[PDB]
Amino acid sequence: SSKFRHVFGQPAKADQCYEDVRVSQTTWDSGFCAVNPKFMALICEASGGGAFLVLPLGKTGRVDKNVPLVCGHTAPVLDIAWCPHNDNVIASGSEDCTVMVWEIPDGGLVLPLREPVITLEGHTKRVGIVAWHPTAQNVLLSAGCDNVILVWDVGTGAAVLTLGPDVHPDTIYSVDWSRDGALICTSCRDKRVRVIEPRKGTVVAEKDRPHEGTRPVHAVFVSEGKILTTGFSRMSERQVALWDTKHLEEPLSLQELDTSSGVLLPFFDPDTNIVYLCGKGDSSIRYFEITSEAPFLHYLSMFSSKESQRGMGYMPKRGLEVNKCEIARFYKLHERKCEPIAMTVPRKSDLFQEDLYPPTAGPDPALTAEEWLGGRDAGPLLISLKDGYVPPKSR
Repeated sequence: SSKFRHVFGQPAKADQCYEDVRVSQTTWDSGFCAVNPKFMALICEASGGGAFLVLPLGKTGRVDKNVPLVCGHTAPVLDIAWCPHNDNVIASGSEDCTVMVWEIPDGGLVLPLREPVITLEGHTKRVGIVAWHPTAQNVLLSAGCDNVILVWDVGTGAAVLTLGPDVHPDTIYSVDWSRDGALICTSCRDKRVRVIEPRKGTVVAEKDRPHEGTRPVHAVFVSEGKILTTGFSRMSERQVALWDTKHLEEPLSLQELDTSSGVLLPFFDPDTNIVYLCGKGDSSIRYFEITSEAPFLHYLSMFSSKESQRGMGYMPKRGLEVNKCEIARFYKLHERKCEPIAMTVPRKSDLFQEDLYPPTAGPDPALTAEEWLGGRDAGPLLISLKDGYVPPKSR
């Protein structure tokens, strides 16, 4: 058995969830919840603009109806993402066509936050994808319904790269940065998954029609030289496929799951080679392991529940209870509640479990924006999760 075969989900008790939250009812295939070691954020239902909630992680229990929110946007927020290099900075993309970057005080909001640090204006339609660069300071990608990808230097406010509708002629379903941020992987409604070096726009690999169905495909980078997709058969059977980007003629493995209409969002953990799959409308979270042993993609198990998810966040490693063998933590949105679900490896030790917790991508950038734009690549600067290792301060 995999060392991860008996990984299991454990929902937090009511006193450790966040209750009575006005979760956004907008129909959109993003997570709607973004969390980091300091804060939980989720997108709110707002009828006169855009808003999302940010709370210190410790502020569990019922949320006051008059809680201060992050506002500024003039139409519904579609996507939120925390900066991997600063636990106080979050970006939001909105139906108002802007991306706004916010700084959150330690201790959380005292008053509504209405003015962002910077507003990034350039999309001409709603912005439903934001993604921070994993290794280069201040670099942020957005993709809008104008089918344009912009890359921004948030330190200057400038749009520094543009991939136009000649690159993605139809809706962009997903964009993922590679481990070192030297590439992006995009999945498009024109049924092509592209691996692109975004500084020059070079398409270095492309898979035409990874799935036969008419519903969306999402794609992520996984272990080196490999990508994973979720999609549908012609008859709407949901599927997960693992691909070798050097040999895209057929997948390394294609696995049929069930028959739903819900889009499965993949979450890949490089530290364990586990991929989790969760879709809006489902009550379950499936997980697989990726190995170099054929058939390469291996099913592990599934977390089951009685409640359908309306969104899902995912805690960075620095937020996990390493001493309790927690290897992931999901933040599940359902109805008016945000519910943490620990993913745990059943072990019993007082010692730091090195095999479960290799050094992990840390909060200090490996490159400046200008260094990266000038063509330098670098993997993330790694840190130890062991008690006693103090993470770098954010810039």
